[PDB]
This record gives sequence, structure tokens and C-alpha cells, in this order.
Amino acid sequence: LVHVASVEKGRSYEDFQKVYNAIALKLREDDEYDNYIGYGPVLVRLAWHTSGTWDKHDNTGGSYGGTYRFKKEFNDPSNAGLQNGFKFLEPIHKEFPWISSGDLFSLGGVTAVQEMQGPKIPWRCGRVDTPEDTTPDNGRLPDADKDADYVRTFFQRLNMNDREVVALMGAHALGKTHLKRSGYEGPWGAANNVFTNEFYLNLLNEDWKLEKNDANNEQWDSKSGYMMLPTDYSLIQDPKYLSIVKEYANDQDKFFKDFSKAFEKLLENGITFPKDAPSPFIFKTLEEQGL
Ligand code: HEM
Repeated sequence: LVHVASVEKGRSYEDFQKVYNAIALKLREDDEYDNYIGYGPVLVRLAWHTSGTWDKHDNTGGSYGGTYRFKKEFNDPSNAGLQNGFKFLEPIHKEFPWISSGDLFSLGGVTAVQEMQGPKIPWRCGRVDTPEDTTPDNGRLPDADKDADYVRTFFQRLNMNDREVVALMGAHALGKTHLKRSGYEGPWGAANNVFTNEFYLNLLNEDWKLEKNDANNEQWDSKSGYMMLPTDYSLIQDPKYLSIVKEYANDQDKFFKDFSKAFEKLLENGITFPKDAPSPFIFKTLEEQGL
């Protein structure tokens, strides 16, 4: 199936900047969530999980149809906790009912990254809601207890290469694992609601110990109180991933640029943009607007 981007009728960059801004203002206001981490990280994860169901082989799943709004997908065990991001976005959608669900979930992620001081992420509109029966089955999102070979093979289905995978994984600077959600517990670093290359630095520089958490799963833990999932740790066990981890640990701008590209790409798999579609939008942050 072909999913052609269709601009919400009559809308242009200013309309979407208003949605951006409402997201960004609520991110600022609703600051208590998750022990004052705020909603940034879970909105980034929502954007990723609503995009990451895509299968390049048949164009099922992906961000286009906004199918997370249907119970099969919102109740995917892999999506445990993302209901908080959805609830955050609900008043946004009520204010701007014209935006499609896919456009709102993906824009939430863009807005969160940028408001957290991350790179600009160009964003295109035009996702169109598709019906309940287009919701992908559970099981398309990745397991965390696996090795580098798993990770690499997993991401081929999303048409991501080694650099794109390692870049995307840098989003694990953000937020934390929550035992009751995923069976893993702990943050990956100190700056977990500011977008930086800390994930790579911690991978390389902390003294990691392989421990079992209170859900009886193995994770890597440091004396600083940080953790890595087995799939995170795989990025320094595999020599190809390791090189790239070192690159991003040593060049914040490179990480930003590569993350931006990969994240836009992730959010756009599956979508065909007509030749005369608008160019991607680059939203101004609240700070850049003086808001
Ligand atoms: C091999 C791939 C990946 C695996 C196995 C994985 C797994 C996990 C797990 C287990 C959690 C913790 C969930 C919880 O307990 O709340 C998590 C959190 C998170 N992941 Fe991933 N992840 C992967 C890739 C990504 C990618 C590609 C991104 C986005 C670019 C991403 C962004 C996030 C964010 C932002 C959080 C924190 C959520 C929060 O604090 O609520 N992850 N991930």
C-alpha cells in the first residue's frame, strides 16, 4: 500500500508552529511528571514507537496512520507507559482537532527533542488517519535483552544502517527505564531531559557491572546510578557500533546532525511525499520566539 501525504486542508507552516508551540508550552508547564523529568522523553519515545512498527517489506505500520489511538496498539506491552504521552497530547488535539493523529504523535517527538535543546528536526505534515484494521499487530518493537546482531537485524526492517541505529540510540540519554513498565530500572545518565550526547560518553566512560534488577533481568549498572540495557551495551561490544559510538562521544554536532536525519527518516518511513508537497518545516523553539 502507498501512503501519500495529504496536507491538512488549508494548513501551512504557521498552523503547525502553533501546534508545536502548544506542545512546547505544555511541556514547560507540566513539569512534575516522572519525578520532574517532565514529558519530553516519553513524547520522544511515543513518536518512535508509533513510527517503529513500520515494515519496509510491505509498508505496514509506520507513522502515517496514527494507529496508536486503537486499543490493539496502545495496549501493546511494548508500549507500556506511552499512555502518558498520549494523555499529554489529548488537550493539544482537542485544541487543534484538524491535525492528524500521526502528525501529532510525530510532531510531539520533534517538539520534545527541540525543546530539550536537541537538534532541529525538519518535519513534514500530511499523515492521514487510517482505520482500526490497519493497526499493526503487537511484536514489531524491539526487545532489550538481546545482542548487537539482534539490534542490527531488527533495524534493517526499518531501513536503518549502523550509523542510523547508533545515532537513534542516543535518544536513550533521555528519561529512564521503569521497572513496572519494561522490566528494567534506572536512567542512562544525569542529563535526562536535556538532549545531549551523554549516552555515548556514559557507555564509554562509566564502569559498568552486569547485574540483575528486581524483575530478575540483567542490565548494566554503574556506581553513578546509571544503567544500560543489554541492547545499549551491545553498541560497545560490536566493533562496528563501537567506532560510531566513539565518534558521537567525541563530536556533539555530528551526533546532532546524524540524529536529526535519522529521526526525521524514522518519522517519515512509509510516506510518499508528492513532488509538490511543502518543503519540510523547521519549527522555532519557544526560546527562539521569545515565548
Ligand atoms: C534496540 C532498540 C531499542 C530498545 C530495545 C529500546 C528499549 C527501551 C526500553 C526497555 C525503555 C524503557 C521503557 C520504560 O521502562 O519506561 C526505553 C526507553 C526509551 N527509549 Fe528506547 N529502545 C530502543 C530504541 C530507541 C530509539 C530508536 C529511540 C528513539 C529515537 C528510543 C527512545 C527512548 C526514550 C526517549 C526512552 C525513555 C522513555 C521514558 O523515560 O519514558 N529508544 N527504550
